[PDB]
Amino acid sequence: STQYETQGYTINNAGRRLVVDPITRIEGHMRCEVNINDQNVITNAVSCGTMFRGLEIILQGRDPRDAWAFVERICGVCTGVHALASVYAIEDAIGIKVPDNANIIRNIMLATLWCHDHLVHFYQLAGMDWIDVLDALKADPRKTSELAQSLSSWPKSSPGYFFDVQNRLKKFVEGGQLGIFRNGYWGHPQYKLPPEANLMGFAHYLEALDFQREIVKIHAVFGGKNPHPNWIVGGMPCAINIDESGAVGAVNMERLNLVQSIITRTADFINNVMIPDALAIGQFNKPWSEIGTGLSDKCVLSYGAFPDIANDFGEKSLLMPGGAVINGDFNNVLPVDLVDPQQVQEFVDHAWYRYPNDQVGRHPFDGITDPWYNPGDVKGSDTNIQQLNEQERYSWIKAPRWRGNAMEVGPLARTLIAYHKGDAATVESVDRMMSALNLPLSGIQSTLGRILCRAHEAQWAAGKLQYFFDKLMTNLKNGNLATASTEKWEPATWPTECRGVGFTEAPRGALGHWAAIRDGKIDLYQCVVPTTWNASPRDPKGQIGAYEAALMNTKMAIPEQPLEILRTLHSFDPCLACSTH
Amino acid sequence: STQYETQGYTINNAGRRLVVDPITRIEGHMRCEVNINDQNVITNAVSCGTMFRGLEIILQGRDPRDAWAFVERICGVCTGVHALASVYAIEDAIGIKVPDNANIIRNIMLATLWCHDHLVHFYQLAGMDWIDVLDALKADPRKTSELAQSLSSWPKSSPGYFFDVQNRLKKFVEGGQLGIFRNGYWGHPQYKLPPEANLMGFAHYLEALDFQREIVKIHAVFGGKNPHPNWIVGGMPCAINIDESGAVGAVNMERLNLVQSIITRTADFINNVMIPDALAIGQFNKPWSEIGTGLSDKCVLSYGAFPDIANDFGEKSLLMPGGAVINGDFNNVLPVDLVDPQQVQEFVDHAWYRYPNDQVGRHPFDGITDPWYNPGDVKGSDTNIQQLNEQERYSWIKAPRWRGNAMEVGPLARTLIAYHKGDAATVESVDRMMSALNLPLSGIQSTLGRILCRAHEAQWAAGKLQYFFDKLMTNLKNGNLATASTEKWEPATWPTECRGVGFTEAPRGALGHWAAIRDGKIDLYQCVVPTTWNASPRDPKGQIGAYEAALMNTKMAIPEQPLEILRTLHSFDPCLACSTH
Amino acid sequence: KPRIPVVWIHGLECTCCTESFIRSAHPLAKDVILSLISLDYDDTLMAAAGTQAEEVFEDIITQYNGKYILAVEGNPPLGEQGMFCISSGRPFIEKLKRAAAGASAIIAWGTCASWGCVQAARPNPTQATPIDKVITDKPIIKVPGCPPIPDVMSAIITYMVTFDRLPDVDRMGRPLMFYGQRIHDKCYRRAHFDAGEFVQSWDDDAARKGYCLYKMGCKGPTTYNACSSTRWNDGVSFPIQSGHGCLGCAENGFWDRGSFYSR
Amino acid sequence: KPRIPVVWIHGLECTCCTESFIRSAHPLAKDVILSLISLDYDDTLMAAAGTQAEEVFEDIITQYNGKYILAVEGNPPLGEQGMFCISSGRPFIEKLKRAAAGASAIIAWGTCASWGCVQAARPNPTQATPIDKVITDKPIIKVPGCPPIPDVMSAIITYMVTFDRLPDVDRMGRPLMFYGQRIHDKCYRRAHFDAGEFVQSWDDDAARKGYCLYKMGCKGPTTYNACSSTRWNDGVSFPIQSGHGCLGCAENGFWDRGSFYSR
Ligand code: SF4
Ligand code: SF4
Ligand code: FCO
Ligand code: FCO
Ligand code: SF3
Ligand code: SF3
Ligand code: F3S
Ligand code: F3S
Ligand SMILES: [Cl-]
Ligand SMILES: [Cl-]
Ligand SMILES: [Cl-]
Ligand SMILES: [Cl-]
Ligand SMILES: [Mg+2]
Ligand SMILES: [Mg+2]
Ligand code: NI
Ligand code: NI
Repeated sequence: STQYETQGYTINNAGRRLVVDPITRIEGHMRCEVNINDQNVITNAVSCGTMFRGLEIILQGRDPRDAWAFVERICGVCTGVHALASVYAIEDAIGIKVPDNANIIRNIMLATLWCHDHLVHFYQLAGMDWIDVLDALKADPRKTSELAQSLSSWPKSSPGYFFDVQNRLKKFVEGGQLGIFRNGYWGHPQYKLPPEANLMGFAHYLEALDFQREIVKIHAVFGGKNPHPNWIVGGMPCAINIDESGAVGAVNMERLNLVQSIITRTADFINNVMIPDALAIGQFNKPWSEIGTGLSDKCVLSYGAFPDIANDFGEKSLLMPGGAVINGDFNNVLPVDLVDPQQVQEFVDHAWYRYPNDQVGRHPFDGITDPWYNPGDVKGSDTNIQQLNEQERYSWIKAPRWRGNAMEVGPLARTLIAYHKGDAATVESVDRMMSALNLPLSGIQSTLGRILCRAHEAQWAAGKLQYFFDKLMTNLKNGNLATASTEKWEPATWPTECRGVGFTEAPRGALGHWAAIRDGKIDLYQCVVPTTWNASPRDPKGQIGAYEAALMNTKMAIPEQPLEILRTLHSFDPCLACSTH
Repeated sequence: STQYETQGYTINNAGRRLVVDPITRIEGHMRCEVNINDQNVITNAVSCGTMFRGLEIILQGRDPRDAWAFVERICGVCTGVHALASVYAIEDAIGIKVPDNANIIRNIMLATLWCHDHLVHFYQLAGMDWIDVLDALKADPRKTSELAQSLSSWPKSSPGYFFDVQNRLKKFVEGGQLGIFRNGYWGHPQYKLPPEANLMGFAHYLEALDFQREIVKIHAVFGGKNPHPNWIVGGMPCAINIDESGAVGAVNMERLNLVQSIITRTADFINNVMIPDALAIGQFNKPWSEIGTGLSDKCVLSYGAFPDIANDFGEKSLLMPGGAVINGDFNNVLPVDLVDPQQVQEFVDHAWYRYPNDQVGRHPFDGITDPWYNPGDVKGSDTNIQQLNEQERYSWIKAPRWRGNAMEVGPLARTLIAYHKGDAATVESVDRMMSALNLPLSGIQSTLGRILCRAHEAQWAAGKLQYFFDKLMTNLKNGNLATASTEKWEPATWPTECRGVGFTEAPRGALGHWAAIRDGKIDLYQCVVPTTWNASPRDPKGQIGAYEAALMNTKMAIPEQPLEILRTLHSFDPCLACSTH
Repeated sequence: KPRIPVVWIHGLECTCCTESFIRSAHPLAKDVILSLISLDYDDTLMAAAGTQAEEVFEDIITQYNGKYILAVEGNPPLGEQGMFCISSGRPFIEKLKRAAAGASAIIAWGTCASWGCVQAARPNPTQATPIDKVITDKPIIKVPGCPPIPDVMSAIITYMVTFDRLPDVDRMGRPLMFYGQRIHDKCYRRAHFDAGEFVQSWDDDAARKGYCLYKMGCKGPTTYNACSSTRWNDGVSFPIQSGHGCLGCAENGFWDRGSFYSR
Repeated sequence: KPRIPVVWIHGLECTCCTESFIRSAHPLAKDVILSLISLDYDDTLMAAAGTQAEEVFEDIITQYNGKYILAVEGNPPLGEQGMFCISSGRPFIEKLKRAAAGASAIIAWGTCASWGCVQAARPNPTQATPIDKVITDKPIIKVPGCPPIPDVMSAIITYMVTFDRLPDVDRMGRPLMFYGQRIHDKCYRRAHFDAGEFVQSWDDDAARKGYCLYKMGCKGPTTYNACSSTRWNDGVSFPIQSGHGCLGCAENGFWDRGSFYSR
């Protein structure tokens, strides 16, 4: 066993080892291992991505115009965000500027995804960590109605409704086929909601499962289908025609009307169902405002997103701010430059890849994806792992750092950056939220805070959807219809050799695609994805990533039941296919 | 001024004459006149259809196979019912038997219409006679929530919801743009709901206006579109393919799943919104159980509908019973025969039509539609009717009689026929419903009763939708897919001369189409439609029809404001385009 | 902020166009009425009847003279001095002309107001006449179809409100947006037409595979509308998709162009 | 009455097929889960993790041996001894084989499980391999697409439950009901194809009129799916309708048939 110090933590792998493999209620494949001391406190945490596909290798030799379609399939949960980063990167490389409406529509596509993804995460992925579903069977329907009505204007709150939901659950379980609820953690002492709040949350789980399907109708209008809508280098293929013959074959007034209808319903559901539920989880689980801080009080990172000035990726354009904080100095939001070789680097000394020198990091324009499955001296064998060896290579995830620092990304990171840059709406939202919970601002730097910020961001994105829609309609009223720039569509118009960066803020954090084009073909295509940051293995200095840090120092009530581990990991919304690509 | 006796009434045209033209919140064009005595009680009532189109004339010379499309456009409110009667009539004439699935789908089409039509009538047409919309602005949202939750399990009952609805109404009216609420009867002493009931009612008005659009998706799947779906002689055109290549081009499992989804939602809305609202209207307006009885305690008529054995229109097949009661003798429900020349006849002595002898009634196979606008002296001119002359011709509606008797048709008529034939489900429903209101059975024979019966019919039909859908799926499981019989599609297969009757129960009552075919073309096409019965003018004996009778003897609080007149007329659900065709 | 006044009148009609309008899925007809327009007169939906309804009519057309949209459903019959359609004891055509005089623009809903529809089919007993043959000094937008598609009706309203202009029209006054192309130009069964793959009798093997309905009388090749693209009832279906040929219901005189089942 | 047990496993995947399934409009995925099937194992949705998840897996496949449907999303990689996809510290393929052995039937959701999809595109770094090349002794129903249409996925399930039978399949194991015809055989832009009316560059006049996307690389002529008839997301759209040619995403090898923008 060994012990060392990093980032204020004592990493100690003595004592009992716990394994959670598979991690469920995430996208894709993850394994987590911890060590716990005699006090049932985690003293070591190990984050392992247990899948790899190799998109960066598959993209070599492809036409840059096709790249978006391939990389969109990195992930079907954050569907679309990789396409957006791709078209951005290729346009950056070639020197293509899209028409305003294309940019507005892309901003709509991204806001749509934020709303949808955040909603499903809250209910279907994280929700059951907080809501004791079987305890809902004990609630009183009238007290459930009274609770819901005290928290929200949302219409669906009758005692009869809550009774009907409760009876549906009762019937579901009556035949002993508990399905997704089988062998859960129900009754664990960390479940703190009263029965009525459990029934309210479970009713909302069901309402959200239904309602999420509607949100992505916006993607279907502009992008053809969801999951995995379509895009183009140069703008979007959804040509617009409002007032001319053949508008039936284009985005017309009836199609735009459908979009507006979905926006309003999306805002209403988020504001009157998701938001009050997030606050209620807060009210009943205040101790979790001091659990799972990890790196969120030390180092956080945002690239920024939603350029409002078409083709301007600067600070005056991005509606979702970018910046980096290190060393816990939130007074110093530092600018991020994705071309600077000293900023974003990835290490593989603790990952299943080959580098010429694994003791240094490589900027993505110098990235290498040469897979090498070498788990070394595990307990067990290379095809039957009982315990990973975290002193050597233990993941399919590369280790990104920013100027050598280990960073947290995602909704909490973004919230902190925007707050500390003085974004008025963010400051007001956070202050109001923490005031309602009677918690200090520091309470956001936590597992609970990650969930609160995610809900906040869904409301933020819903409002931005209306803003972008209105901007599109303003253009159309002015006769500005263009959706594509095609003067550099043909490969002969491109530079013989060029490179570009496409970046955005995906639901889970900072996303970047780095592309090099040579002789009409992709020469290099490297992705660094938000869960790559958060789920990162260690680096040559032994520095731990955001998941391992947030799990450090966590108390477990029952070692064999990983509820606390799941709560913290799920709070980051892990997307393992993203992380590994 | 004159007075005469008929059907227990004293028809007296002394006293003040009141005119209501136009009648609004109906389909099409109607004028009503009354005389009131010194006690403001109606002593004379005059029903006038103020439109004519002449479909019976237009149908001459058409191909029988095309007839359904023309006559469907008799009415876009009761859309489809005339198409059904048409295909029935042509099939009866030629001797065509349709496959079971065609019959089932037709029954689905009709049940869907019953559900849709009755819902929209309750809220959008009759509702504002009973709900004081402006008084809703005085309601307490929490008391509204309490009321709603006492009456129903329906989910949408939160105090915030009712406040949001109320606030929307407040903002709507604030600028003075009251739209459809302009110059209404609000504040009239016959408005008896408390403010909380008005706000609940208004909320449901809006919910129903939204939800009705979904019901007709069933018509879109089997019939292409609504309004005015498509049909064929020989069955339906919506070929079925569940498990073979090309099912994408037919009614397949996904299409049937859509239908099932709509059925469930339709039943839930009717059972948890419309039904409690109708009972609430009853609870707060019990004196209207003794107003507008008219002919409903004397003479009622149903042809029956919904043949459950394909191509069998007998008593053992029809799920909605047929029969006639006359002279108040509900112990002898009489059989109806639509071929018998002594049964259904139409008079025109008081209508704008020519017969060779206007003192005799013509069975529809002997029908004549020869328009003759001849109002006589109307205290104005032929182009300025100040007062109809009910001693002579005063309507575009013909006067149907059954064995010379003036009859009422529609939901109340049907309820009474089925009740007195001993239909178990009907007896149990009616007894329970009148028990819940603490009213005697006789209280159904009233303006209130018509509304209660209509709501209960919407519930009945939503139940039958599921039964019919299940019958269809049973055939598909057994490999029985047929939807059309084409043996006698070609005119060369038809009798040189034949005639037929198509009949059903439309939402408003008994419908018949009488067709005579000669040499491959329509020789005669005569329609007698439910509102033709109910809105009938007088006959050579001076007998009055259902509307005139129901208006007789009615107190008016404020002569200039015809709220009582509207209430009773709307309770019959007038469709004037139907009545005149 | 004041909403644009709309006066909706009804001549000889079946009310299919009002019924279509309320089917609108986006915007909901509820939201059109509460938020987009001021539907100030409409026989089918309004609280007031008789003299109260006359007062509303007279007040709106006077107060908002030159500033309201007139929607017309149905048509005026010229037979029997117009008394085949009577309103307030006088010919409907008088109310049409009074309402038209104060309108900024007219929407002719449906085949009835646009062309004549079923009552104008041979032998046209009432001399039913389309709006543009009576009103000759006002902008008339024809929105044909029996009835027109619900979301087309609401889209035209939203365009007029949002863009503060009338839709551009073809040479017949139909909005180019929804009437510029034929059913058959955007029909999903065109592949079958091109291949000579036709339904020949109802519920034949061809019908069960969704083959083209041309030999069953489909009039899509001569009919301009949006049914094959926008479709009906929130995109659920359209005539051809559910197995019946297009009747031609958006085209002038479609009832009298021969049997729906002939070429 | 008991609901049919379903075990849903995940190999190398992006989770697009699960996401599609939960979009189902009719039946809602909620109702599928609560009332039509018993979804007894599913990494994306289940409460249990780690050892508790393993216990579920083991208990269900044992107690319902021979009686559960196995749905597979994603595929097994043969490279690096299978450890490009690890579950419970062992190659995913071992879980696939264990689950397959007890299944009554297997549904290969998506192009991943059916054929390989994006990870099997050149040069296939992980040797990602479709289910039917590993499992050779069990019925496999291929439901391809990236992902398949939500309401196709749920219709297939409803078919199996309602009719108590597997769907009839073509020679590649795809359900005939939804994969019997090509995109281009039911495309609403076929009129334009037939007339030589093509988009030639993005957002040209042709594109603004909804002309055919063949010259922009549309692969609908060689792709079998239901997108041009059933459409996507409750009938709202499909790739072509929103102006992008079909990529061919339901067909084996579609990533390596050349640029999406070339013929
Ligand atoms: S079904 Fe009608 S519109 Fe469609 S391709 Fe055939 S003829 Fe043309
Ligand atoms: S868009 Fe594609 S599928 Fe449609 S007609 Fe053109 S080539 Fe065929
Ligand atoms: N959000 C998201 Fe997916 C991750 N991690 C991406 O990019
Ligand atoms: N219901 C209805 Fe219409 C009338 N009256 C018909 O038939
Ligand atoms: Fe649409 S009212 Fe109905 S008949 Fe043809 S449009 Fe007219
Ligand atoms: Fe659908 S998991 Fe997404 S990549 Fe193409 S199907 Fe696979
Ligand atoms: S009949 Fe009419 S509804 Fe459309 S498909 Fe043809 S124009
Ligand atoms: S890309 Fe795929 S989703 Fe359908 S239209 Fe083509 S098969
Ligand atoms: Cl009018
Ligand atoms: Cl016409
Ligand atoms: Cl799995
Ligand atoms: Cl493939
Ligand atoms: Mg990478
Ligand atoms: Mg008649
Ligand atoms: Ni992802
Ligand atoms: Ni009618």
